[PDB]
Amino acid sequence: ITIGIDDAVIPEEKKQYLEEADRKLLQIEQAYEMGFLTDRERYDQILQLWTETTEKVTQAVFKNFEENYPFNPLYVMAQSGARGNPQQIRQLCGLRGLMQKPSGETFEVPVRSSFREGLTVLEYFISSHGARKGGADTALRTADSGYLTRKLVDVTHE
Amino acid sequence: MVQVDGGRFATSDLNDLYRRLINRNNRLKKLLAQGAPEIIIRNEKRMLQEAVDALLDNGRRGAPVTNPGSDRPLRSLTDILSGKQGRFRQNLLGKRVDYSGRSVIVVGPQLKLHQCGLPKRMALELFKPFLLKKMEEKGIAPNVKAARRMLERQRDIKDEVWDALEEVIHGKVVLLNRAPTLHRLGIQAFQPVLVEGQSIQLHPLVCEAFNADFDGDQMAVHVPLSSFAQAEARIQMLSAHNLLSPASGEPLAKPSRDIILGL
Amino acid sequence: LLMGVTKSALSTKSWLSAASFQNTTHVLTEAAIAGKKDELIGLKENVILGRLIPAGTGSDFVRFTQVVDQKTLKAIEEARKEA
Amino acid sequence: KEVRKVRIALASPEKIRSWSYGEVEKPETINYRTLKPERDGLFDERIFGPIKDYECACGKYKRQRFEGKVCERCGVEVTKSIVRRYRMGHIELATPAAHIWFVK
Amino acid sequence: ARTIRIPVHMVETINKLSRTARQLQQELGREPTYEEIAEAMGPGWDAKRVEETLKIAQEPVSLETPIGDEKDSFYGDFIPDEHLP
Amino acid sequence: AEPGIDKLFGMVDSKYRLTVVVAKRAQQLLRHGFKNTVLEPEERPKMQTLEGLFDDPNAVTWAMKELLTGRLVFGENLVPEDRLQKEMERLYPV
Amino acid sequence: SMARPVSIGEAVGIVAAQSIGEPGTQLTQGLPRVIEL
Amino acid sequence: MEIKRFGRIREVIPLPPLTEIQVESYRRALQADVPPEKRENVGIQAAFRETFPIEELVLDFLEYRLGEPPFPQDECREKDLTYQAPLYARLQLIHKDTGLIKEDEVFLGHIPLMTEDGSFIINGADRVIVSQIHRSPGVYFTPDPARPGRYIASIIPLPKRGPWIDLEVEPNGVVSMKVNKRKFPLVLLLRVLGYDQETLARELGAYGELVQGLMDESVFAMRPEEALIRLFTLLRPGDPPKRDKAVAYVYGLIADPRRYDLGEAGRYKAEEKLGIRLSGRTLARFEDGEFKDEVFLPTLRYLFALTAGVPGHEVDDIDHLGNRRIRTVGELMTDQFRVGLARLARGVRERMLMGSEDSLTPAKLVNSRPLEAAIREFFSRSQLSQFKDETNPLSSLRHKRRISALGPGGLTRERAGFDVRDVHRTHYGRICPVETPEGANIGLITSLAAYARVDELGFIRTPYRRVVGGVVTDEVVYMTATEEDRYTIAQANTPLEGNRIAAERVVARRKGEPVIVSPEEVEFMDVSPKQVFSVNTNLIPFLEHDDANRALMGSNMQTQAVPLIRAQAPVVMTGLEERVVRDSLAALYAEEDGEVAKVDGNRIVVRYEDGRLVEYPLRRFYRSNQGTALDQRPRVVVGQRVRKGDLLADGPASENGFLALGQNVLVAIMPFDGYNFEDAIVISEELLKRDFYTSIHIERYEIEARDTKLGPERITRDIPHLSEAALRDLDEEGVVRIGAEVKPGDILVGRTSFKGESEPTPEERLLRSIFGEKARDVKDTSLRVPPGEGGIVVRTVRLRRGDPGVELKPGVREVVRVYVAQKRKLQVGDKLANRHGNKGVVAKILPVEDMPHLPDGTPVDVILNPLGVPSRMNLGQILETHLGLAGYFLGQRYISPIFDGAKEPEIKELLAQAFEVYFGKRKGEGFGVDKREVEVLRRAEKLGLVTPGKTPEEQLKELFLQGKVVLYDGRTGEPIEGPIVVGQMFIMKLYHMVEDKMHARSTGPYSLITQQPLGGKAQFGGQRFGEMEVWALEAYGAAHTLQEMLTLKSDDIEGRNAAYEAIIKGEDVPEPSVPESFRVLVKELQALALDVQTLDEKDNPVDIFEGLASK
Amino acid sequence: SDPVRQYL
DNA sequence: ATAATGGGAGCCTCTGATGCAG
DNA sequence: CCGCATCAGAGCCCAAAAT
Ligand SMILES: Nc1nc2c(ncn2[C@@H]2O[C@H](COP(=O)(O)OP(=O)(O)OP(=O)(O)O)[C@@H](O)[C@H]2O)c(=O)[nH]1
Ligand SMILES: [Mg+2]
Ligand SMILES: [Mg+2]
Ligand SMILES: [Zn+2]
Repeated sequence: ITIGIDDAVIPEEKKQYLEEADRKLLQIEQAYEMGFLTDRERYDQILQLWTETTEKVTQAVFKNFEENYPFNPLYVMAQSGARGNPQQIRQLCGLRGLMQKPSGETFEVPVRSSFREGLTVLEYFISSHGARKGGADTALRTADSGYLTRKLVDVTHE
Repeated sequence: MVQVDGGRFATSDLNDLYRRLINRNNRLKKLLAQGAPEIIIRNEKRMLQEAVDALLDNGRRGAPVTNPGSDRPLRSLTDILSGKQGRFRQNLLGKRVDYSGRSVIVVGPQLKLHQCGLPKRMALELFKPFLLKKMEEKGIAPNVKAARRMLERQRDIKDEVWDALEEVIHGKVVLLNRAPTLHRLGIQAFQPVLVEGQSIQLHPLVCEAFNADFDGDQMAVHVPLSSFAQAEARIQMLSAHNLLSPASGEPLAKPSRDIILGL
Repeated sequence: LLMGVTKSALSTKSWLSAASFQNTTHVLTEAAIAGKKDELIGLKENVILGRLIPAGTGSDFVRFTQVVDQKTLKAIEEARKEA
Repeated sequence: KEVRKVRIALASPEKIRSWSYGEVEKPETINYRTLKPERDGLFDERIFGPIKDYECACGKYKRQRFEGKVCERCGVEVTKSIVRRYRMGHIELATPAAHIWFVK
Repeated sequence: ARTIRIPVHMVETINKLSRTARQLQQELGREPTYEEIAEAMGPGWDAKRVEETLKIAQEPVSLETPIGDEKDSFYGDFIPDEHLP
Repeated sequence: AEPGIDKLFGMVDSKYRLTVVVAKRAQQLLRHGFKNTVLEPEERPKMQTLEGLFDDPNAVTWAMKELLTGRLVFGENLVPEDRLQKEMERLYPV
Repeated sequence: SMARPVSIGEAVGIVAAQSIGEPGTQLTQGLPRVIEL
Repeated sequence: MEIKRFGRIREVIPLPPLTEIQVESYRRALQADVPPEKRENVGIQAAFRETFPIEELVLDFLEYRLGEPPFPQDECREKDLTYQAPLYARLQLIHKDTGLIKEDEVFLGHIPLMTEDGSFIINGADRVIVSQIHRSPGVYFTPDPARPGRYIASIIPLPKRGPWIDLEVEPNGVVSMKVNKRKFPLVLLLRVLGYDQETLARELGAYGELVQGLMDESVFAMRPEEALIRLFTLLRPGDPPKRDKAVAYVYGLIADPRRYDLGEAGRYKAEEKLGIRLSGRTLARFEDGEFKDEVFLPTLRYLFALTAGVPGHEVDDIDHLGNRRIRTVGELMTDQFRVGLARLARGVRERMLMGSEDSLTPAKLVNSRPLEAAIREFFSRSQLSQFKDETNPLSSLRHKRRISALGPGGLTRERAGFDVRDVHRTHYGRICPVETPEGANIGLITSLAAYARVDELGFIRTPYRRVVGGVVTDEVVYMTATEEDRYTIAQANTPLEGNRIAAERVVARRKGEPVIVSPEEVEFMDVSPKQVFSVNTNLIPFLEHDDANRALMGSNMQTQAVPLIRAQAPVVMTGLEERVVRDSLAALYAEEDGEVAKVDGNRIVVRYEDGRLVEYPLRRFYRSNQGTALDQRPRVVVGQRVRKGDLLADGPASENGFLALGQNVLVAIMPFDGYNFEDAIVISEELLKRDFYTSIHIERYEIEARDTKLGPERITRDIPHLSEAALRDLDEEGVVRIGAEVKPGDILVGRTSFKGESEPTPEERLLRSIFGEKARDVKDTSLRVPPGEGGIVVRTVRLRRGDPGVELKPGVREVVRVYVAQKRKLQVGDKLANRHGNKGVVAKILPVEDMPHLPDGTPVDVILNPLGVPSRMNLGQILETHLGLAGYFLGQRYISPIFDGAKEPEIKELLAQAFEVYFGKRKGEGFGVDKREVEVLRRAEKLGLVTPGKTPEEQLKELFLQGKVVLYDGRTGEPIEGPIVVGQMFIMKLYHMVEDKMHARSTGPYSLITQQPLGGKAQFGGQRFGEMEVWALEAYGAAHTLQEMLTLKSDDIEGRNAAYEAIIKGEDVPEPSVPESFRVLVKELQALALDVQTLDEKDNPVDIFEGLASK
Repeated sequence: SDPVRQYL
């Protein structure tokens, strides 16, 4: 068991799923500038489309592994529960997916790259907001939880 | 009021708070005997209250009393009793302890579930009183005082002392702790296996309950002293007797990582 | 009456428990007025005094248990079965 | 006997004095030259006990054959120095003062 | 003003040294030595005496003095008890 | 795992009572120099030194092993506490 | 932890409190809902 | 070896001088090299000009000067002195009454000087001043959270230079003003400025209900003077509203250009936002006897126009990096300088009201003590003045470029939440999004971006290239964040043919929002990918392939790399490792062209074209703050011809001028028998044999001998009751000889102290009489080696009193310092990491015969478990390994820039060329394919790795291009059942080493009041068994173990003493007694006048003081 | 509420 | 120990419980 | 009688702790 860069296998299905997503995205743009859908409605539709495309590419990653390469290292570690989960594996061989703005609302443009293909400085930066937000969430939680636990011990200790 | 190393004096804030109080009381006694007007006696009296107030709870009412040229409020009795740094949560519900040590942890695949790697240099200190007695029973030193004198210099330690220590720790356990201790398995009991080297060796199966990595984690060691403590540790606190989560009832010591991968 | 864990903790009969939790002065002033007695029922009280806590090997159920070997039980027993 | 209960209660001014071994009459702490405690000050040995075990301040009575004697010359009890952790003093206020806990 | 009480005249002498050094430092463009102060103070004063005077004038420091960022460390905590065996 | 730990938990109504019985038994043995033991010379726990085999010094090991034999009697209010002490120091001096 | 009847003397409240607190770290409502309750 | 660089991006400008944020800031403040008449009014000059003239008599400021430093830098570090210059000031005394003029130059003390690399020497220790981010002064408008249709206008000045103002509009309709947390109707203040009802109606009125809602008749019923008295009574109840007193308060609070300072940036931001021009930095003026408004009405005007929805009015985003500015060293120090100057002025006004209004000069009128203390206070106790990080050269360079939102004038660690910690869209190109602390400080402490520079106003600017039409110029524009938002900025990697944009659609940003745009719309373009990241982040090759959370650890850990004696630069670099050594100043370069005259271990002499024979001494084995050895080694030979700027000596952790934080090792990625578990690392004993990962460390020991009231401490070779074996390595005077090995317990410096009145107890007296040896006058206080420490004695410094140049603190006769060095081989428990955030502790060192090895006999160096990769998502290490394989056999190193790098096909080309050397050698040497290579090849085609039906050579090459090789287990000789990834990786030995961290205590020092063990290794502390540990013992029901922790192992004094005696006697430990910290608690409640009583079952008192506290 | 102000 | 001297300087966020207020 | 507001209380553990 090892990991080389070629062990992150871009599924052939990916290019197909990406072409499908762009024609869908174009159809939603025609309905905006023509006044068929609002700004709210257009953004809601874009995020939903990309959610489904992500799921699509994941199943493709795991199908390609199971059928044509069942002993692939990433696959083996993830499936056995030794390490890895679908979303991390999807980011290695798939697309990175939707990233979040500093606020909480999601960027419409996703990261099409995978860590095997490599990101663009702009994609890298877009992703950083969520990274930082996660770290701050976690930091303030360990403190809130710590306090909670102490309350609990004090109320039940007798 | 203590003389530190350098001959300098270090003193508790309470002394300055009392001194303020004593002065105002004394001046008040003098002003009364000398028959000052009520406005003056009134100012002295109100200053006296404020001085009492800072001594008991400083900052509670009004401006905090401070030492000159410092913003630090002086530490009053209320501050001593209460808070994270207060008497209760610092010295009363928890304490620093003797017979304890700490080092970096390292994985020990070869260990049985009930064992740990313990650096020999750590073990000699933790069991130091025991080692002295054993050094007298056999013969490495004439008496307890000479034996202690020999361990002080590291080059004065002969090789028979290491075998002597092995006899001491037979069948005994030590406690391993890794902070944070979130549930009762942050502490478990292990039979120590003496090792050369500066690292603590931890059994692979317990890393989850401890949330331990080898990215540089350190753990603390404790020595239960009495027969009662040792009995509690070996029966109740031993790693091998705690295999299931008290929370879910599910297995806690279970395959992970390489073990799953291999099977 | 339903109260959250913090308030509930502060309301326990034991004033050593409450004052070591939080609101230390408030707990202590109300306790001192009342002339309150802590019966040392729970864990925190005994921890503070350094006592043997009322759980595990310290529970009164197991605390007083005796051990004696048969080579001694019968020996002691024969001498006393007489006047 | 064994401790089964802990009571906490208000202290009368009489009782505060029932604890006290002396009135601290002076803001002085320790003498700048001798470094010994100032008489009637915050560290006075005549109030709170001897600095050295079973040894008085001026050194007329220096060992444990006398325990409980109070030296006539310097006024210090001959006992264990540990008592400086236990024995209380008091200050006699000219006008009464409220205890802030019971106000604020 | 001092935790360790000082005779009123002695405080005055010390203050003289303060002024003196402050003058000496203002003309010399640098801190004076014990000897430069001992000369400036006149007869009876050598460098040894200037030092002893300063030793006496040192005020104690709080055991509760903070060390570091986090307000969770006291100076007194690093001081062993040398009295009890 | 301690040898035969499952059977030991079997003998008691509360796991903590096992610890009490074991701990008290180990103290009895240490004070009296092991000569009150119910074990037989070949059942005695042994420890391998560089010299060779010696008696296991650890009384907690001894106490659990003795318990497994069945030769020990455990319970509450079996005998006045002081009287036991005199009878044991009479049978097995210090 | 022993998959068998609890022993008299087990300090059960503390175990209850540790069991509830330990997962707190990894809760993403989230932990605020737990505290609200 | 050859160095092959990839990447097509042509960077038009080099990285700016990296410490310039420090060096340039302080130079701007001091202006020491500027002639006084030519000084601009800024920094120190501006501080003086602000405090003077001092009115009564008038004392006026002429000019200042800075002298030369009394002692050089090396000398200051040696003697524990501050590196500083004497400051003098020319002052002229004037008499407003008389005409008298006396002028003199008064000495204000010393000011610390910054070294060449941007740091300070404060009392012998090197220090750094960290820049502070904060809110820029100005006028901001934010939406009011309570009322969804109303807004609050906040006027914020520079910190501590005035109050915060709030202009909320209350529900009643009148516009309210908030000052020092107190509110009143704003109309009243407007009347004081001399405004009339007409002006407010005519100026605004356009807003029907709002301008009329501000109007209150009662206020108008009074001239501007009467309204001023009315307001003052609102702000200061009980203070008599004297007309000169009211003016004084309002002037000092609002109009005084001494007590109220908007920034220079505040002025620009206010002028730019409200579209007005400010005559000064104050909100109003006192002119022709009354008050004249400047700011207030425009701020009110903007607020009302915004509430309506008038074009051109927006709310301000307060985290935008245009409204957030940096306070650098000069500014931080100058603020503290301004405080010290104002205190000195207090002394002046007070001295001008006492001792005779005539016989006074400026030298007697000025006491400089307040000024020296303020500056000394900042440089020694500020929480922006930090102990220098000089673990390796990158440590300090990074430290100087750090930005803190904490400190004196900023958030508390508790007082901070998400909006501030976020990565703002404007951080692009300015503040690194990666390099931040993990944990509580996340987002507060950051690092300056590589191409960023701080302008004069304190805003961070970042470079972009102009694009006109479709042609990209070479003109670079540094932009602030607000100015950047105006244009459409294309990405730096967008395709170019020549200077022309070669793509029909380009990737660009408009206000940070990514957008696809045609080349006709492109106004600017990014200079480089490097401009987005910090210096540490820019050192991570294949960064585009790493998940950010792990990339962070890569950055931060390079800071922690320990300098190795064999240190090498990585085989895969990014091209910045050259610049870092040069800007760090660790490395030595040639001033002009010349010829090398002499080369030594201690020095290098160069003969230049000028003819001058410049001699460069080399720093050899100097101990840094963190104890790593800073040492420079000669890189040139006698007679070598050098050009200008060529390398002379390598600094620490540098190899031929490239940053060397670690070593390049041959790594195999595979589990190994559980020694790899959970990030632990297995290493070959070959690493120690060849001294890879060995580093030098020096610890300094110090001891004072001082005068006591009992007699002098003496440092002597004569120490009571010690054998000559115990003193052999000590010199005549009692100091250990230079070049001796010292181990724990050994004497470093012998010292005696006079025995206290503890003058031996009668017990010791009788014993002493038996042996016929008088109890000695002195006791043995000798300085000894702490447990676990030791090494070779490399130096001794001895400083007595009465020796030239030295005076110690009062009472101290002499100080002896001993410097002890140690060579540290890598060992089990030391910590390693690479640049991608893979980090781990050494769990196993195998002898070379157990190591997995290549078919040709070469063993691997490090074995890393693959389980660390998939969840962590840091793949740069994988690509790094592959390119590292090619370079191992081709004998080359690479430069792969970030985001413009070596890509997969190109790595493959190189890997094929390598295979030829790994295999073609073999076929010529007369060996064919191995039996085991076939067995592995079988397993590999079952995996789909190789195509079935090819020769063994074709299949091995197919694997080699996937970066996998056949690997034999050294234990069995049998192959690993699969092909394994093998290559060269750059791995560093971090600063966390077991030798430093292992600690244990039986008994030891106790605390004074609590009688509990002390803390920390240096104090021989006990471990803290805290609140949560007690819970664990409680849940287990281990009552006696817990009680031991609570009594015998801590503060139960009778118990802890008795227990030790029992163990040394072989008896069992006694039942514990009352813990002493409980008795402390009881007495403390008595001191609060509370009666705490321990009672028995009969409710009778129990005495836990055993009669000692009752009379 | 301010002891100086009261006294003044 | 004796010209006369007359009123001060200074600066986060949550939840919970108690006192003035349309 | 009901809301508002003002005040006072809390806000993870251990190790380092370069004064
Ligand atoms: N309370 C507290 N605990 C910390 C802190 N920093 C680190 N820890 C400990 O560090 C551990 C981090 O473990 P991780 O490596 O992230 O464990 P993981 O979830 O398996 O993550 P991966 O190894 O990537 O899978 C936690 O389990 C904590 O116990 C801190 O600042 N505060
Ligand atoms: Mg870890
Ligand atoms: Mg982990
Ligand atoms: Zn006497």
